[PDB]
Amino acid sequence: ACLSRIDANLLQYYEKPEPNNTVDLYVSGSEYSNCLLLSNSEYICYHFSSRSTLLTFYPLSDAYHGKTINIHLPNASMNQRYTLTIQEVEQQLLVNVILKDGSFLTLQLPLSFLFSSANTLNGEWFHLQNPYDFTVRVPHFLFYVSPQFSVVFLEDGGLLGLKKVDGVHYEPLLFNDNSYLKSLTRFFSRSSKSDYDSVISCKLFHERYLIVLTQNCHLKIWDLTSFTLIQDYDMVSQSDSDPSHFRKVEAVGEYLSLYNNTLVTLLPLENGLFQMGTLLVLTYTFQNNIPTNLSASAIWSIVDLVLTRPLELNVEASYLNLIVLWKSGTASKLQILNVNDESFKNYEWIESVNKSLVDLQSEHDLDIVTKTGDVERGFCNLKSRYGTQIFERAQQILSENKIIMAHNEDEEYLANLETILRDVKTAFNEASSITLYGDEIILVNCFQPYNHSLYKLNTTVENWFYNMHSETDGSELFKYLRTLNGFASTLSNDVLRSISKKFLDIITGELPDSMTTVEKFTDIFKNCLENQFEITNLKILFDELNSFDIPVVLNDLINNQMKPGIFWKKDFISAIKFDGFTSIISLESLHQLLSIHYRITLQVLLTFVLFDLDTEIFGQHISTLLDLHYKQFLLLNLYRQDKCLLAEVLLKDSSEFSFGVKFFNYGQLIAYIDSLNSNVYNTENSFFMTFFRSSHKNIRFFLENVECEVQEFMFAMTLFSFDQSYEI
Repeated sequence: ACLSRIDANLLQYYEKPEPNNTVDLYVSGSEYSNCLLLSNSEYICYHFSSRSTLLTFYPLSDAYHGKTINIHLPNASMNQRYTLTIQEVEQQLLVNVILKDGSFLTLQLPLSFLFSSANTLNGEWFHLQNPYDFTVRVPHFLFYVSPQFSVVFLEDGGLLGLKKVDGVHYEPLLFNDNSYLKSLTRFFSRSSKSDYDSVISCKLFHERYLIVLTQNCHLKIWDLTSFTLIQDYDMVSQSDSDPSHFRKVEAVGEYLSLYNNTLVTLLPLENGLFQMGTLLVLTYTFQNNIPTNLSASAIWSIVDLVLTRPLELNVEASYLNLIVLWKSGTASKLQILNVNDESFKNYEWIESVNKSLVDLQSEHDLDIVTKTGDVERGFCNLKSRYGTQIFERAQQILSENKIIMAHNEDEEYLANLETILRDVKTAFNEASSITLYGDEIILVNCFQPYNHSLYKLNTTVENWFYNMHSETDGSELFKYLRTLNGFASTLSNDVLRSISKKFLDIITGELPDSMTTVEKFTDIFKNCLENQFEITNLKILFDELNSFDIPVVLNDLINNQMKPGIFWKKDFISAIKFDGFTSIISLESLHQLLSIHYRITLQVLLTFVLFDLDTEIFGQHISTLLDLHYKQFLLLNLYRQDKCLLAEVLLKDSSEFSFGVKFFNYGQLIAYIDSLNSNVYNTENSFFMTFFRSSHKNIRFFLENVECEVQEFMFAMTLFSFDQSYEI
């Protein structure tokens, strides 16, 4: 797994789970969603509701303050989003929709209006029209070709053309079709409800050629200059012709995408065949069938795929990259197929983590930082973790099902909240489509508006974290970390927390500066670790530990991997305007990085308290580690205490980047996150304490912690906002 999941709820920083500026247009979103890039470098998001009666638009980078527009439809489209198109013509979002009754609706939404303050729209923003009689021959798939031309596909198998004459009116330009004549055979009827070989996927090539995939996996190719069938390939007769079962595709889906002149097709054989040939003159020419790597019966469905230029992966041998998004219920799966050479015979499947760190930690009880105790403490914890949209949706689902909080301390209630919050989140996050943000950034758009998931290329350390129980090989540092985790994972959360606390105490002076390091470690051991682990695992750890050249591995970990770089500014595109998307993606990414750092740092420190490692030789490292652990803890604490505030103080930290950042590739993003890491490990503390004062409970830990004349007064005013305060 070379990628990780960063979840972004665009409204997370704000209390209102809905933008104040919402406008409802009416014509006389949890079933489809996508992003589209416009002339102004902005991304517009859209959602088509469950019923296909509501279309919703909102600006990716300004979801809260920007305008979301709800367009209400008189009736549903004939066949969901498959009978809907959206393209930017000339400074306008042109939206066409064949509705159930047969009407062909046109929407014209000025680009200005999408980014304006206005709650009104002038002029003819919609046109109804009846060009063909769809009562007899029902269509199911609408494909945009040009501002004036686009074709319609029918359930019975026929294609209709639709040519725009003036600006509004459309007329049927029919294609020659003799496919129907197979009716003459005893094996097909015109009247039969089966037998239809309708189009399930379609792409436009070089403006002229229209490549269609049928339910029987035929690739037919139509020349729009001729309006004639040029090609007809049977995709299946190439590989092992299974007489047992080829699943004729029973719905429109994303079964092919082309890049330059290459073309991948998804054929169903246990839901596992990516054919890919080349187009050239028109001729399609096979190269190879690349199966899938999927088990647990193979019960994943394609959501979206996107063939594109290669990524920066751990294998330089690359020619093309296919991004693939599977789904199985509300669980998703993102993979990248890397093809090595121009022969499509050498390739490699690259997997990713399909749950975010925050979620994994919550599921697997690996969260040491989140404050425990009170029932309302858990309330703040969950509220802050999930965001208002989800938290309130969950509290909505509770009262509907008649689950009502008995008293302040109803633990039986909170228990229920945990589950509903998790489910609501999971639902909201159901995957719908892929967007290539920037040049190469893999973005997934979810069923619930304002919910997106970015898939982020892992750094070295992140790869180690996300592949402990895997990496066959690995460097010395990896093996070392794996063995440290091998021991630390046997300890319980309470023990680990008490140890973390003690490491804070060394910095705070609660473990007096008067003590020697050996004495503080002895204190820690006796109070926290003695009798709290299996001696067998200690022996295992000691043995494994003796294979490593510790000073070298620790050197590489501290001075290369974890302690980030001095920058001479390495182009983190300065944002002119606040970009809420990059803001939350940055903060979540930072949080993942520092959480991983935290766990590593704590495991190493642990090894320093357990074994007789010369407290003088490693004195530097130990103090660096205790310095780093501490900073880690602080940040992570602030993160779950008040994300909005953390973001605000962390972006008003960098002067030239006060408003935010833009990143168009994975290198720029990684470099920015690292940059913030540097900020954390190195003026910040003061700016943030100041902004804060102008998170009450945390600053106690962090006025006992982070304070250790100025710190004294801070402790006073903080402890006042009483005996301790007055005394100090």
